[PDB]
Amino acid sequence: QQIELDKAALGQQRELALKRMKLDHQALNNQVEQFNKILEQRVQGPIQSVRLARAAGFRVDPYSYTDQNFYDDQLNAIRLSY
Amino acid sequence: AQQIELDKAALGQQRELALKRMKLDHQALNNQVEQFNKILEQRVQGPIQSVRLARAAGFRVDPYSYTDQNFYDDQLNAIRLSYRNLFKN
Amino acid sequence: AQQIELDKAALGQQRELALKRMKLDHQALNNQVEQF
Amino acid sequence: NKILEQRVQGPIQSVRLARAAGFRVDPYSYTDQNFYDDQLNAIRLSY
Amino acid sequence: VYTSEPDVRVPEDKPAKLSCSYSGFSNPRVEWKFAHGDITSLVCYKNKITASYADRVTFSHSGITFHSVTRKDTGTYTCMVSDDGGNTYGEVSVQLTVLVPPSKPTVHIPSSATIGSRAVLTCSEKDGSPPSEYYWFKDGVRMPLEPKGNRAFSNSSYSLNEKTGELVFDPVSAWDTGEYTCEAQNGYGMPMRSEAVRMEA
Amino acid sequence: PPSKPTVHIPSSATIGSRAVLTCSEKDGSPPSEYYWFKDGVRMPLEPKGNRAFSNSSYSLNEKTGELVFDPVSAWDTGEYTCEAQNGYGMPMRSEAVRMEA
Amino acid sequence: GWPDTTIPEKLTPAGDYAITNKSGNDITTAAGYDGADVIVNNTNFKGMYICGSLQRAWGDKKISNTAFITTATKVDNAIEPSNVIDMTKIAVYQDTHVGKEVQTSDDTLSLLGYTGIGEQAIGSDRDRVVRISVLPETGARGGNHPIFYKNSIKLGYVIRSIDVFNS
Ligand SMILES: [K+]
Repeated sequence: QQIELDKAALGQQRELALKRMKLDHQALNNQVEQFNKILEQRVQGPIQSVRLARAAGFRVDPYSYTDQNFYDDQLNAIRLSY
Repeated sequence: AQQIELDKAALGQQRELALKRMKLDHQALNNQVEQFNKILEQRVQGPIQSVRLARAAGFRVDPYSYTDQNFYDDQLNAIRLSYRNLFKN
Repeated sequence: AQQIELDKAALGQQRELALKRMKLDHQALNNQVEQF
Repeated sequence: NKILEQRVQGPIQSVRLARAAGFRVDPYSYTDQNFYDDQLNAIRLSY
Repeated sequence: VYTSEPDVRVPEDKPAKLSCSYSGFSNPRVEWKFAHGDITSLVCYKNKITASYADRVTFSHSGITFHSVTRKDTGTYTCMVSDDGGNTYGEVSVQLTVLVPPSKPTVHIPSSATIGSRAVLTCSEKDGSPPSEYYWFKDGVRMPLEPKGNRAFSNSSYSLNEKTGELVFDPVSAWDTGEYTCEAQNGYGMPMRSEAVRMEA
Repeated sequence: PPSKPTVHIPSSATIGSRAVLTCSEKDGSPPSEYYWFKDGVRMPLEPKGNRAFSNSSYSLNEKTGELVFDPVSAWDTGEYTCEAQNGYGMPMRSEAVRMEA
Repeated sequence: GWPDTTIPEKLTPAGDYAITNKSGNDITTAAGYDGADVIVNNTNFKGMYICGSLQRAWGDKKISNTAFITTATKVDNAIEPSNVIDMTKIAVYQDTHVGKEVQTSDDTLSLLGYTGIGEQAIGSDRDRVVRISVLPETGARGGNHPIFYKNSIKLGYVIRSIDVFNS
C-alpha cells in the first residue's frame, strides 16, 4: 500500500514546485512592470507635477522639474542575476 | 500500517507548511511594490509636499510669485490679451 | 509494478519542472537585454 | 512607513521643539530629505 | 470604522450621504449592502458601485451619495470594510427612512351602536413613511390618549392604539354619540385628516 | 455613557460543541450596545463573508452581546472581548478573556 | 457683496464634511493632516463658503443653521460650475427646516469662510472666477508687472487657513 501515497506524493513535489516556479515568474513579471513603469514616469511624472503646481499658481523652476537623479531607481532594479 | 498512518498526514501537514512559506514570499513580493508604487508618487508631489509642509511648521512661504512667461500658455494669453486691448478701446 | 511504473512518471515531472525553470532562467537572460 | 510618517512630523516637531525655547530657526535645514534616505537600507530586494 | 449620521431622514427623489469613515488601513476594500426585512443587495464591492445602482448612485470611500431616491431605497445599509485579506477589519450599519407623507387614510366606523355594547373604530393608511400615527376626534375636537381626567370624558371610557387606530367604546354609552375622525400623521408633512362619520348610540 | 460592562465566558469549550458569550451593562442611557473582539480585531455581524470566519458559525444580539458559537469550530479559539457603547461618550471595553476549542 | 468663485465640478451637496489622506484612509487631526501623502476631499460641498445664516422665517423654530454658497447652475438635485453669473446661478445649502410646504425663508449671510480643502490658493484660476460678461485684466507694462495682495482666509472643518489673491 505504498502506491496511493506515492501516487499523491509524486505529486506534492509537483504542484508545490509548480507554485514555486509560478511565483518566480511574478518575481520578475512584476519586476519588469516595476521597471518599464520608470521610463514613463521618467517623462510623465514631471509632466504631471508641473501640471499640478500650475493649478495653484506656484513658480515652476524650469530646471529642477526633471529629477534625473532619483530616477536612477533603476540602479537597484537592474538584474545581473548570477 | 502505523508507519504509513502518520505519513498519510505528514504530506498534508507539509502542505500546510508549504503554502505558508509560499504565502510569506507572496506577502512581501506584492508588498515590495506597495513600498515602491507610492514612493514614486511622492516625486509627483515634490513641491506641495514641501509647501504644504513649511506652511504647517510654520513659515510664511510665498511661492506664488513669478514674473516671466515661461510656460507657453502665459504668453499665448498675452498674445490675445494685447490683441484685444488694441481693437477694443 | 510500482517500482517500474511510478519511477518513470515522476521523471516526467522531474524533467518538466526543471525545464520550467530553464525558461525562467532563460527568461531573465533575454529580459535583461530588453532591460539593458 | 515610520519614515514617511516622520518625513513631515520630524521637522515640524523639531522646529516646534526649537521654537519653544526661542532659537533662530535656520529655515532650510528644518527639512533634510537626505537623512530620510534611510529607506535605502529599509528596502526589500527580497530575491 | 466610524460614521457621523445614521438616522437619516429625507423626502422622495432627494439626496443622501452615507458616511463610512475608516482608519488604520493600507490597501482597504469597501463593501456596501442594502437591507430591508427580507430584501438584500450589494450597493458596492471593491470600492466599486454595483451596476444595479451605479446609474444614479455615486461613490467615495468616505461615504456614498444617492443622486435621487425612492421609498424602495429605504432600509438598512452597512459599510463593511476590510484590510487586504482581513488583517484588520471593522463594520458599521446605517438605517434610513425616506419621507413619504401619509395620505387620506381609510376609516372604519360602525355608524350605529348598541348602548352598553361594544363598538370598534379603526383607521388605516398606506403612505406611512415613517408609519403615520393616528389621533382621534369627536365633534371636531380631539379625543384624549386616556379619557381619565378633568376631560368631560371620564364618564365614558375607551382604549387606544393611537399609532394603529384601535379605538373601542368599552362599553358604549348613550352619551357617546357624535362625529368622529382619525387624524393621520407621521410627524412629517401636513396631518391628513380623514372622513368624519357619526356614531349613532 | 456605558459603564464598564459585565461579561460571562467559559474559558474553554469542546471542539464542535456549542458555546455562548454575553456582555452586560447597567448605566446604558440609551441602552448600550455590544460588539465583540477576537485578538483585538472587532468581530463581524455575521461569519458569512470573506472574513476569515466563513468556516466559523455564530450570531449576535448586539444590544445584548449574546454572542453564539453553535457549533464551536476548532479554530474559534481567540481573545474575545466586548465593547459597550450607546453611541455616546466613549465605547467602554470589558476585561481581556480567552476561549479555547 | 456676493462673491466670485465657482465650484470646481458637478457635485450633489447632500451631507457632511469628509477628507481623506492617501486615498486610503480618513483622518481628523493635525499630525494626520500634515502627515499626508495628499489630500482628497471626498465631500459634496467642496468649493463652497461658510456664511452665517440667521435663517429666519414665519413660524419656524429649530434655530438657524450654517449656509454654504457659490455661483453655479442648478439641475434638479445638484449643481455645475457656471461663471457668467445671472439671477439663476445663485446657490445655497442651508437646512431651513422645510417639511412639505413652501417656507418663505428670509435670510441674511456674511462671508465668513471656505470649504475647498486641498486647494492652496484662491483667485489664481481665472476660469473659475465669476464675471458677469467681462473680466478686467492686464499684463506687464514698461518693465513693471502686476501684483496681488495676499489675505489669509478660514477653511471650516480644519483649523488651517489658505491664501487669497486680491487686486
Ligand atoms: K428660524
